[PDB]
Amino acid sequence: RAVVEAPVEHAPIGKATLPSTFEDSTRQGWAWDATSGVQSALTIKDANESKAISWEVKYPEVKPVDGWASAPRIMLGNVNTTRGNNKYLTFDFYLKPTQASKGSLTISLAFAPPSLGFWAQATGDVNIPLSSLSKMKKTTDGLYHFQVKYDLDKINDGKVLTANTVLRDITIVVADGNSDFAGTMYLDNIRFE
Ligand SMILES: OC[C@H]1O[C@@H](O[C@H]2[C@H](O)[C@@H](O)[C@H](O)O[C@@H]2CO)[C@H](O)[C@@H](O)[C@@H]1O
Ligand SMILES: [Ca+2]
Repeated sequence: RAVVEAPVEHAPIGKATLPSTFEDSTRQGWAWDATSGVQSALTIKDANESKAISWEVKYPEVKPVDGWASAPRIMLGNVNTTRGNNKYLTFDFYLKPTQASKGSLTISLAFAPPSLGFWAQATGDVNIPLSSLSKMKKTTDGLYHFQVKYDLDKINDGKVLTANTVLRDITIVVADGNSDFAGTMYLDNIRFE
């Protein structure tokens, strides 16, 4: 299936680049998956004094049965990278809510390794409760700054990412955990470490 809307003015696509820093004012190869429930503009905005890819999302009040249906699902296609000697994949993730009071966001990471059926999903989904935010200190530009980490030795389905396993795509999903989130999201510094 494909989720479609009228042409949207994304920032230039650029070329797949890791670490993804967005400092060339392009998306450095990131784009929505054709199945992403969010297809609005991906632009390069400043977040916490660095350029970051960004989009807007307000999840539906009526929650879909399928937990990824309404989710931003962003992908770095055809990067053909490998983890090397890195234990983690990590990135800066920022929120600028106009509404956030209940439920949570559940952030998942996956890859598409041609040797592993084109899908390998990190086990360690990260949940951000929206009631936690009001007590969290914001950045000077009014964002909530998370550095999210995924242990690449914890993968579903007994699949193993070796140092040399080719990862053709990287996918990040920000799913709605029964939340009332509305606002802006940003990613920066997407890298293995
Ligand atoms: O439908 C949500 C569900 O998706 C699962 O991943 C799928 C993905 O949606 C599809 O694009 C891809 O081709 O295959 C994978 C694996 O079947 C995901 O594993 C679930 O955690 C998620 O709830
Ligand atoms: Ca940056």
